[PDB]
Amino acid sequence: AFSAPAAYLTHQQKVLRLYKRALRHLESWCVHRDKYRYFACLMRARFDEHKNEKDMVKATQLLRQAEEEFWYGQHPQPYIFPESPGGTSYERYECYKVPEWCLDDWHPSEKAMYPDYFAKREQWKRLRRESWEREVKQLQEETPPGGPRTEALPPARKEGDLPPLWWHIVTRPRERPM
Amino acid sequence: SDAPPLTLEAIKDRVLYVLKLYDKIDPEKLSVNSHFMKDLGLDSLDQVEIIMAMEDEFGFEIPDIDAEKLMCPQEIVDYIADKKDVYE
Amino acid sequence: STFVAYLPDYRMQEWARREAERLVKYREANGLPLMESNCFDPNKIQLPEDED
Amino acid sequence: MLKIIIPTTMLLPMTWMSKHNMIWINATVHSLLISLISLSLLNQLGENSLNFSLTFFSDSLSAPLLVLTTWLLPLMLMASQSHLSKETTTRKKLYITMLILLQLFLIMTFTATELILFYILFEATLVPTLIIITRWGNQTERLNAGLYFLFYTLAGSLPLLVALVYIQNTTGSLNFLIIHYWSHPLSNSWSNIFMWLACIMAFMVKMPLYGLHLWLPKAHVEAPIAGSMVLAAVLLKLGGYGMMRITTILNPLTNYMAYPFLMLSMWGMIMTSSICLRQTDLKSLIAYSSVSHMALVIVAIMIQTPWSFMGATALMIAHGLTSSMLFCLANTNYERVHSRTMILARGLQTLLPLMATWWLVASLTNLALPPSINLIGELFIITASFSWSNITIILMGMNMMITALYSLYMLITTQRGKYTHHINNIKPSFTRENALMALHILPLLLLTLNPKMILGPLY
Amino acid sequence: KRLFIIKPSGFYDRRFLKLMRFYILLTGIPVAIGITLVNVFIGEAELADIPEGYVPEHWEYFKHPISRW
Amino acid sequence: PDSWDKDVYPEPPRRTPAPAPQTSLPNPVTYLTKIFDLLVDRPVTLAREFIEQQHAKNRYYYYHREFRRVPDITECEEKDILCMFEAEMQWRRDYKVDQEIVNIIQERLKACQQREGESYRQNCAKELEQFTQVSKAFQDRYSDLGAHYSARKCLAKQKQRMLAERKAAKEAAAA
Amino acid sequence: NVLQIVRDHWVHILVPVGFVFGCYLDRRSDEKLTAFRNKSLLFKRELRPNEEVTWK
Ligand SMILES: CCCCCCCCCCCCCCCCCC(=O)OC[C@H](COP(=O)([O-])OCC(O)COP(=O)([O-])OC[C@@H](COC(=O)CCCCCCCCCCCCCCCCC)OC(=O)CCCCCCCCCCCCCCCCC)OC(=O)CCCCCCCCCCCCCCCCC
Ligand SMILES: CCCCCCCCCCCCCCCCC[C@@H](O)O[C@H](CO[C@H](O)CCCCCCCCCCCCCCC)COP(=O)(O)OCC[N+](C)(C)C
Ligand SMILES: CCCCCCCCCCCCCCCCC[C@@H](O)O[C@H](CO[C@H](O)CCCCCCCCCCCCCCC)COP(=O)(O)OCC[N+](C)(C)C
Ligand SMILES: CCCCCCCC/C=C\CCCCCCCC(=O)O[C@H](COC(=O)CCCCCCC/C=C/CCCCCCCC)COP(=O)(O)OCCN
Ligand SMILES: CCCCCCCCCCCC(=O)SCCNC(=O)CCNC(=O)[C@H](O)C(C)(C)COP(=O)(O)O
Repeated sequence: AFSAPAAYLTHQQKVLRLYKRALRHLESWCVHRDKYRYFACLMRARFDEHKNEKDMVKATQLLRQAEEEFWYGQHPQPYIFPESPGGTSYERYECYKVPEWCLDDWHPSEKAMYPDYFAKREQWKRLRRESWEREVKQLQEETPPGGPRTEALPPARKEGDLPPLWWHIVTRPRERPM
Repeated sequence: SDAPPLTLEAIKDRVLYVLKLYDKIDPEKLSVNSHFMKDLGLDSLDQVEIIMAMEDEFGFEIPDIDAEKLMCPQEIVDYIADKKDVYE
Repeated sequence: STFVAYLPDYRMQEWARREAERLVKYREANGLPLMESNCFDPNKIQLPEDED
Repeated sequence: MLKIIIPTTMLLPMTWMSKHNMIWINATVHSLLISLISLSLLNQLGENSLNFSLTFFSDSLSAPLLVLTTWLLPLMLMASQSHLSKETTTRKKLYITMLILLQLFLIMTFTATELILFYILFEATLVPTLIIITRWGNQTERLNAGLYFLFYTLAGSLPLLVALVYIQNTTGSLNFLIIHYWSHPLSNSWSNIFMWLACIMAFMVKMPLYGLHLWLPKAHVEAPIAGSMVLAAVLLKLGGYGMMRITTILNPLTNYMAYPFLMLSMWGMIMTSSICLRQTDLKSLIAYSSVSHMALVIVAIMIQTPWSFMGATALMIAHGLTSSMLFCLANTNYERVHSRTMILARGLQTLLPLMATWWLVASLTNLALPPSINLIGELFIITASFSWSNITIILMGMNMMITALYSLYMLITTQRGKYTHHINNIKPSFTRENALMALHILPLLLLTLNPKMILGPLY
Repeated sequence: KRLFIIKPSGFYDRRFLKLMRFYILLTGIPVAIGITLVNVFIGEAELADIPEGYVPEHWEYFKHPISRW
Repeated sequence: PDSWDKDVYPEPPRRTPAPAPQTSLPNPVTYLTKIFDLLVDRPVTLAREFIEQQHAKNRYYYYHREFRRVPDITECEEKDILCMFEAEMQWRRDYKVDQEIVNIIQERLKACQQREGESYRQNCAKELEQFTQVSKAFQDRYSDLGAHYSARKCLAKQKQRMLAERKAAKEAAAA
Repeated sequence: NVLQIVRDHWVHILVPVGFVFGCYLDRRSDEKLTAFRNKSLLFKRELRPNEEVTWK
């Protein structure tokens, strides 16, 4: 979720994703670790059997038949990590994530507590203000006239420069905000 | 209370522990900055299993687009620290 | 809200309960029916001549 | 009854002789005091009405309507003084004058003894409303909305006038007491059928009845906040009050002339309630819930039973309060993000915790959670409808299920989930908005302890 | 270590709630005290028969002192 | 209590069995009842008696209102609005009183059902019978008037019922 | 100093006196509908030896 996507996935990416998905579902079917190790080694052997096939039509046909095999043989209730998109704790803490701009609306009595925190916040705000034009300039110069082909962003190439469009990535609330 | 405040050194220790428990990679040769392909001569299929082992170790799922890039233990440690908001 | 809560019983609900108690007591002792099927007395009603 | 009318009339010179920065304070204080004086009309009799004079009388049906009308003016003034800040002094005073004239017309409308005077005031309420909508509405559609508001109503009420002066030419009077005592049955003839239609369609358009309800989603949506508050809370109830008043002359003709309207109401309840499920505009969703709620009042008045009349009175009052609160709640978000799209601003419970509580309570009263008077009126109407025909329980039951669905949906879309990232101008709630919500919700809950005060003359 | 918790400004909700509580109590507490004092020291009337040749006033048909007033 | 008339709200003589313990174990209910009396009931009675001494120092009365009997709708002429008004007001008062009579009978029925326990189907026959008659009379008198009821519509309903009864009685006499 | 208050706060008595006046206009109205005062068949009553009207 941090890397920019590409226009497509190559054959190698597709077969690797199939390998990982099939291994995860196999682990869902084989609850115990020794049985999982056995059948996962068998799965790896089955994948290695055609590791160096050079006929792209044949490789594509084999990958397609593998997909058809997986869809029929998938676990209807696969194991999901608790914070993964299908898990039981996927977006549980989103109600606690509060954007930092809300701090600007605190009453001065609220800001009277935490003086050091708000002095540091003022320094951060000044830093964000002072480097915006350089970041915009960098983006315009680097990008092609038609527009940007991909969502990849450039790093800071000078010394006193920050990477363009950094504020919202850096000031993410937290993963356990409260 | 809940889980302790996991630190950077702990992440590195666990990553290297899991790697040293892999039969394909010998313990003495392995280094934090070692590339999984140039340094260890490991195939793409082999790399996927390391990523899954890291998921099982730390109990969270790394997306496939993010996962393929990780070629060094330091890269894995940095990714995990970025996800868990670990600053020391 | 206080003013509305203590409004006097101009709807005559307690009055109606008292009157109903009085008539129930009177009728039961008498042995008369508790309630009457016809509200208006038959003697004061002049029905049309004949049923056909 | 002049002890309420004359103080209301004095709000005009008081507003026009006030300082540039004191109009809101004076108007709010004195309209609240007028509400306090209006509370004395709730002392009603069990047998006949409070006949003040030859011109004005008060009944157990019009007294709660009067109290709600007087109570709504301070809330409208509180809700209006935020978006009229940059306005000039004279135009602020003109807006307040429009509101005061509207209140005066409504107060006289609810207490007129004679049906022609009632008609004249009930039609006079159009001018201030149209001026408010078409002068202080925000978008270009407000003009069209005004036309829809003007001509739907008049096309209904112009026959009514022709009927009324016809009736006085044959019975001799239009006084409501005389009309009720000297009542006679309506024969089964084409002339009587069209007289029945002329006496009913004017009120049906005001409710409005499903089929002639198009003007409402335009007028309520395009109006300013006080315009929509008064349109939903009081102006819709004019049709219910007039139908309840005029039904006496209609019998026994109503038994068969009510079928098309009962079918339209019992099906349009489902239609508008389901329309609320797919509505991208929040204010439009709130507007459609009103049509769905007033279909039930139409059914209750058409079936003509004491339980149905009690239920219709209770539901009219409860809907007035709840719909006004919902319109205000939507306006709070509109004055932040300047868009009425429901999915534009999400996750607001995180950023505005107490306004979320207000939203929850308003949604709970909208879906008629017991023991709220919304539920009392709804359940009384449902019981009377079941007596009228058991199969009605299917339609009535279905409506209840749908009403809860679009209410909580409205709650889940705007309050739960995650807040949109780009918006960053969501300021904390003002005391004015919080008090405006509280003054809507507290009387609603307090009316649960004394429901006989809102159950009408059939209690 | 203790961390900062990013929250929306809770000052204004709390201020509104304490203002509403104060302005309700300012009249409610005196009303409650007055009602209980009236109840304790001036109880309800007692139902009696109308003495012969006496016409009661209209307020003499209710039993609660506040309602009579 | 002397608050209400016992003839209009009757109840059986309240037969209560004497306690006849068989075991030697202490009764926890008796200990709890003594505790409740000593800690709860006594302060309540003290406060109540203080309130009653304060009440007895001020004594005033309120009177039940008596209404004269006026001519009914049957004696009113067709367009005599004042007699129609008085007859209609008296009719409305009588309707309210009849509603409260039915309410009293229903309260008797409910109290009987609760009191009799598992033998209510047999021991509440009198209350069910009284309610059936009162309900039949009330239904004959006011059923189907609808919204906008009046004494005139009630009179028309009664006249229609008497015409039906007269025709039914004439039919039987011909057999 | 009285003018500094009165001249900008007199609009605060328009609605109060407008209320008072309203009550007055009600009472006069009640004086035009006395044709049946102490004449109804339900409330007709012998006057007390001092009272003049049963109601105002
Ligand atoms: C916080 C901000 C948020 C706001 C929230 C939203 C609200 C918005 C604003 C709305 C404004 C409110 C407007 C409403 C006004 C209505 C007032 C009214 O009509 O009063 C009626 C009513 C009084 O009736 P009444 O007709 O005037 O009196 C008739 C009798 O003649 C009189 O009887 P009596 O003469 O025999 O004696 C009675 C007398 C005398 O009482 C006694 O002294 C007897 C006590 C006996 C104690 C026994 C032991 C104590 C002493 C023993 C030891 C001493 C001696 C030994 C010493 C040695 C020590 C061992 O006591 C009283 O008179 C009661 C005082 C009335 C207080 C009313 C409270 C409302 C005031 C309105 C403003 C409220 C604004 C809020 C401020 C509130 C400030 C508090 O007031 C009540 O509260 C009655 C309630 C009693 C029920 C008990 C509980 C029953 C439980 C059943 C339910 C269970 C289900 C579960 C649900 C539980 C939920 C609680
Ligand atoms: C923030 C924290 C929240 C929780 C903490 C709060 C603490 C608890 C406070 C809440 C109290 C709970 C209520 C419990 C019920 C007791 C109150 C009850 O006794 O009063 C009722 C009385 O309530 C009133 O009747 C209802 C008030 C009427 C409401 C009118 C609103 C004011 C006008 C505003 C305009 C709005 C327009 C309305 C259009 C119609 C009983 O009625 P009634 O059986 O008789 O009384 C018998 C004795 N009498 C007759 C001698 C008086
Ligand atoms: C979308 C929202 C619009 C508002 C909805 C308003 C609904 C108005 C409908 C009016 C209800 C009934 C009207 C008249 C009653 C019966 C009408 C007719 O269909 O029934 C027969 C009427 O007989 C014939 O059918 C004559 C009517 C046929 C000509 C009229 C055309 C109706 C077609 C529908 C037009 C759409 C209406 C809305 C216009 C915009 C009854 O048989 P009959 O025993 O003989 O007549 C008895 C009536 N008497 C006593 C007066 C003599
Ligand atoms: C927002 C849209 C609302 C539409 C409302 C319009 C419908 C109103 C109902 C009809 C209005 C005209 C009725 C006239 C007033 C009745 C008074 C009356 O009783 O007069 C009748 C006469 O009734 C009529 O003449 C009416 C006939 C129709 C004339 C105008 C036609 C209007 C269109 C008719 C159908 C539309 C009505 C329903 C449409 C609903 C809305 C879509 C009998 O009097 P006499 O002549 O003295 O008879 C006894 C002695 N001979
Ligand atoms: C419960 C589970 C359900 C069962 C699932 C069924 C799945 C089918 C089982 C057998 C799998 C196949 O057919 S295998 C797919 C058929 N075709 C090929 O394999 C083409 C040759 N592949 C390459 O050349 C790549 O290099 C690559 C091999 C990806 C390595 O790449 P690296 O080394 O550079 O990472």
